[PDB]
Formats: sequence, C-alpha cells, structure tokens
Amino acid sequence: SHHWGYGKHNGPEHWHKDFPIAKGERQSPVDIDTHTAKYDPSLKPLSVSYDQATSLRILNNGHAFNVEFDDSQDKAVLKGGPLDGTYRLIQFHFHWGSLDGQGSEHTVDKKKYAAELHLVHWNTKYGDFGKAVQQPDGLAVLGIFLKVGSAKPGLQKVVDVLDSIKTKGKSADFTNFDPRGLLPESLDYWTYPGSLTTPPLLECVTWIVLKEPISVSSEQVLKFRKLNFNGEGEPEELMVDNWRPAQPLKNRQIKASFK
Ligand SMILES: [S]
Ligand SMILES: [Zn+2]
Repeated sequence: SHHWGYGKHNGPEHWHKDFPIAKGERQSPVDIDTHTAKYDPSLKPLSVSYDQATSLRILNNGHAFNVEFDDSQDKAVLKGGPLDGTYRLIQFHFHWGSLDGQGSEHTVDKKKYAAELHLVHWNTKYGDFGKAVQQPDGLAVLGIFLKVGSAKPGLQKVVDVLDSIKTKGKSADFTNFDPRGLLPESLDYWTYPGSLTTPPLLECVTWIVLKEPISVSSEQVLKFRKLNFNGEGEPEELMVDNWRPAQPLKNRQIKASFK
C-alpha cells in the first residue's frame, strides 16, 4: 500500500489493511458456478430504459476510465429484475487484462473473459449517489463480459477518444454516446448481493451479471491497454489487469433468471 492500485505492492491482496471490509461477508466479484445457481421463476425480466441517456464526459481516474452521465433526472434507468424501485445510471467503466485470457472480475465456471463492463446505477429513494452507497440496496451494477472476436461498432466512439485521456486526471467532453450499443441481444442474468470491486468496497450492490457476452475486436481491446495508471510526466505504467480476483461466496446464493 500507500494508495491502493493493482501492483505487487498495493494490489488487491493488500486492500484489507486500509479497507477491512475487504474480508467482509458480501464481497465481489465471485465465481458463478452455473450448476449451483438456482433458477428463480419469481424474478422478473430486467427493464433497461436508456433512450434518454445523456453522456457528459470521459475521465481517466487512475484505475480505469469512466464515462459519466447526467443523473439529475430519471433519464437512463434500470428497474425490474430483482430490484425494487428505480435505479439511475451514473457511470460505466471496464476492467481488462494484459492478455486476452484474463481481464474479467466475475468468472463463469472459472472461465475468465477478456474484459468486464460495469454499468453503475444508484437507487433514487436515496436522493444522491453518496447516500446510496451507505445502504444495503443502494446500487445496482449490470456486469457484461467481453470476449475477443468481431468488433463491436457501438464501442468505437469510446476507443477513439482514449488517446486524449491517456494519463490519470485527464478528461474529455463525451456527449451523445448511447449505451444501448453495448448490450448483448439477450438480457438473461444471474443475480446476487455483493459490493463495489474497488475501495471503498462497500457492500451496497445488487449485482446483475448478463449471461451473454458481447464480442470486441482484438484491436479494440488493444487500445484499452495503451492507457496509463500514472499521471502526466510520471514514469509510465500501462493500465492493464485492473481486476480484482474472485472472493468467497460465503452465505450467499446466486439466482438465475433462466434455466
Ligand atoms: S467496480
Ligand atoms: Zn467495476
């Protein structure tokens, strides 16, 4: 440690020293054992309403890049599934690897994907993001896996702006991006109660992990690997492998929306 990161000296195995909740009872990510996940017919279909989404900016925060959305009103929301209430989209970001064989946070039957997209939403009953993180049902994160295959056209606008936010603290205007181009065809999912996967690791997330991965091209993922963890004019450390390994499931059941 000193500030946390993904290196040898401040990586996930060290987080517990500054954030004791790292060894909590509802930590994320986890491995999804498909044969043990319970089909639950009481789960409703997810409802994604992203047609009025307003993207604002893209920022390199030193551990990933976030695309942020205007969440001052009910423009891009998620509801249904295992959720009660309306969850507003605030930001999305990815986790990726130094090689195609790793990168995702969640695994499926121990399979790791090249990357993992997180769409972050907060429960509107709490009024703001900072209050939602303090509640057991404060956030809803939709996780989508990426496999390397064909290019994903709806991801290119993202890939193209990375050069302008190469180093930590850099940001760029990023209006009119439509997150609908990042969804797979099927919205079948697994769900379980967990946490944020970076410090502060708060246990306030209802995870909704989609069964169907989207494919990206190798060239697309390559550009992610060109970003830097460091700030401008500091020694160069490529932003790769910014994923936390799977944590113990403990007393939790993974439910499936399908069989
Ligand atoms: S995350
Ligand atoms: Zn994440």
